Amino acid sequence: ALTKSQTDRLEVLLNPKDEISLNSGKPFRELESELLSRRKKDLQQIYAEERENYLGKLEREITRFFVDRGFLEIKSPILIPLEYIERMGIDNDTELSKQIFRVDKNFCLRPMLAPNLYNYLRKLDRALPDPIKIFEIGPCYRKESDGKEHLEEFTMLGFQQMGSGCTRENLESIITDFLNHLGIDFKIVGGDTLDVMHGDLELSSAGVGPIPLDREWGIDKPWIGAGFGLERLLKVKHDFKNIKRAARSESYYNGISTNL
Amino acid sequence: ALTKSQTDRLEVLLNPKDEISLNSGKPFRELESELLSRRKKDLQQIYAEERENYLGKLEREITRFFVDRGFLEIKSPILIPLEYIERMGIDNDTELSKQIFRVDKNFCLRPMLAPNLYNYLRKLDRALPDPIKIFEIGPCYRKESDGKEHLEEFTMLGFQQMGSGCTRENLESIITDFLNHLGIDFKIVGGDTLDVMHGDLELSSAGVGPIPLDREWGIDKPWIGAGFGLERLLKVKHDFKNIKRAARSESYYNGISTNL
Ligand SMILES: Nc1ncnc2c1ncn2[C@@H]1O[C@H](COP(=O)(O)OP(=O)(O)NP(=O)(O)O)[C@@H](O)[C@H]1O
Ligand SMILES: Nc1ncnc2c1ncn2[C@@H]1O[C@H](COP(=O)(O)OP(=O)(O)NP(=O)(O)O)[C@@H](O)[C@H]1O
Ligand SMILES: N[C@H](Cc1csc2ccccc12)C(=O)O
Ligand SMILES: N[C@H](Cc1csc2ccccc12)C(=O)O
Ligand SMILES: [Mg+2]
Ligand SMILES: [Mg+2]
Ligand SMILES: [Mg+2]
Ligand SMILES: [Mg+2]
Repeated sequence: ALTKSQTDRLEVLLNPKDEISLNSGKPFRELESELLSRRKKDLQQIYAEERENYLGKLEREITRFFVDRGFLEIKSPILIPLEYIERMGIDNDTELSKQIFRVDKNFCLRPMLAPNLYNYLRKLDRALPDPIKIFEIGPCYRKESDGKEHLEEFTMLGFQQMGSGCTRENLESIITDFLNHLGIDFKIVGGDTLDVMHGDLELSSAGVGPIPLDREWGIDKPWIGAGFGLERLLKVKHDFKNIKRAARSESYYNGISTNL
Repeated sequence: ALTKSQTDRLEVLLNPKDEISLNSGKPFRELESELLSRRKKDLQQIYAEERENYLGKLEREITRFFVDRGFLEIKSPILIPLEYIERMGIDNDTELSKQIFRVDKNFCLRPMLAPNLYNYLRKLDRALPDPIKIFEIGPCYRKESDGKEHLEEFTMLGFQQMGSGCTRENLESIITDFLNHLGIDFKIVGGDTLDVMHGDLELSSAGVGPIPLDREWGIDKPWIGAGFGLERLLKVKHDFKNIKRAARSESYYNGISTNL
């Protein structure tokens, strides 16, 4: 009989592709030594042969996809004015107001990319030809209850197109090409809203404008856009049972435990 | 006579390669219209032809340099335990303690990469062959007085090697190959410390261990490493007069004003 604590320890060391039954007769000590050897070899193979981090590599692959498709790569501030949250319509009744990491008196860690993308669309509308296509990838922050699908520090991809061609059909085509390119199974389920699901897991929320909120941001053109969590994409792709395996972490490297 | 406010406005629109004398007889209104046209064309050319952000592209170029050189790419948390700052020896007498962005009661936005790199070196020492070579690129945060060389939100490259080959000569060779690869002029000036200078601007501080601090982090092997600011590298490379031109920003895109 393995104790529940010895099983938690072995499950840290287990990778989805492992073919080992934790319930078989071998003693903890031996099963731990086997898995430690495997995970050490896994890290050695990464270090010898490719050396790229899953989250960095995914960001670079997504970047090439969107640049190639005519979207401008944005890198905007992560620490943003608290006033942006209110101007997004996030009042006390909405659940997100309680999820904000505040910094100082007038700043917060951004929980979303939409504010900065709105500001860029408005400013670039002055210099760039129709349609304006932009995207950003980077850290976002939300206070969350413990969950196998939520991190407090995560990474989001946001893209938005404004002007002509901003139809639901074009939006679904971008999403569909994107996820088939990455090899991620999905279903699209549906101010017009749209969620991109993998089973019960939300990969993305997507939107079609105009919506009344646009006016506060100086936007008055149709638009389409979506936001995706990179760690959720990694979790699906690598079949991780807990999203912590995909996070920025000192505890996991490319889903391999670092506590060996 | 241009007013000092009209000159500030024109200097936002001026790019280093511009050949225009702000002091010549043409009226503000005309000089503004010329520069607006130029900056709009500049943005249009980026959008038509490459579409990559300076900071993202630099991060990807640095990543390839270090991966190719045998360094493992790390992506570790940006929001870190406040206890890491104290354990770095950052007490009240040191100036950095006053520079920390605190979050909640027990967390902060990291002002440096050294804590997470120490933790990774210690853990990986258990699985990887000697020498252990790692690097990370990502956001760091410090409270700063207004300066043409300091941002409160910046991006740092940190690399560290532990075990054999950890000589000052090897460290200077990495730095030298790196900056000659990027095309950035520098001088190295020098527990052994080393600063990499561009004129009066510090591009990097570098170090050779062991040092007594290592013991608190579970490290007991020689090491070499360095930290570089990406926005400072961009500032030098593109001859920006103020580092805000290179930052994560809503006010500049690849050093071009977005307020057109
Ligand atoms: N805490 C989180 N951890 C990881 N990914 C997240 C988190 N919050 C949001 N995301 C991702 O970001 C995308 C866009 O954000 P958003 O639509 O606001 O999320 P959401 O509606 O709060 N999803 P959920 O909390 O799972 O019901 C989501 O579809 C996820 O893929
Ligand atoms: N506020 C900042 N804005 C931009 N880059 C920075 C900032 N602080 C540090 N860096 C960069 O990060 C590198 C390593 O950090 P560190 O050696 O701690 O900086 P530092 O000693 O405080 N430099 P300085 O404040 O200019 O005297 C520096 O050499 C810079 O290239
Ligand atoms: N639910 C949204 C996801 C998103 C990011 S950019 C963007 C542009 C259009 C639609 C959605 C988004 C959010 O919370 O940001
Ligand atoms: N002054 C240092 C720069 C740095 C980052 S990683 C690293 C590893 C070795 C030496 C320096 C560094 C700091 O403040 O972090
Ligand atoms: Mg949520
Ligand atoms: Mg949603
Ligand atoms: Mg300083
Ligand atoms: Mg220094």
